[PDB]
Amino acid sequence: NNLVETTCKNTPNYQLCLKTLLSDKRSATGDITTLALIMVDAIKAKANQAAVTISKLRHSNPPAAWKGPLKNCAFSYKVILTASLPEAIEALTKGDPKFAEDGMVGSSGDAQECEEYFKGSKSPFSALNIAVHELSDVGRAIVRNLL
Repeated sequence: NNLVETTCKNTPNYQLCLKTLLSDKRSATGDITTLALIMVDAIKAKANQAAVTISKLRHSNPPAAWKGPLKNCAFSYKVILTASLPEAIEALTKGDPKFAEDGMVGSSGDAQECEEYFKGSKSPFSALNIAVHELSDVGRAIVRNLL
């Protein structure tokens, strides 16, 4: 909480980091690694929401021009959920935190890539992509403490 405030101050979004960490009881007696793991779980929650939203859209007679965007978004979130985040959790838990930094850089970039497919047009789950990107950037910053 002092630790939580100090940690969050050294991220790109203080209040998002605060709200996210304090929502999890593990933060009260956390150390920095615990805080990074809480952050990874927050990213995972949003990424799963994104994946399900993509599936719904793909199965709901979407605009023809969203075919590629949604297919590539589906791939982007599959990378996040099956590779990037599991890698971060394992590395933080029992490995080299550099790989967790890799995973957050990956998720940050993958959410951004997904949003940019809709450039020029309405992005149907913009706020989710933005959340995954922003939370991943907060996670990168938290993990940097461990390097």
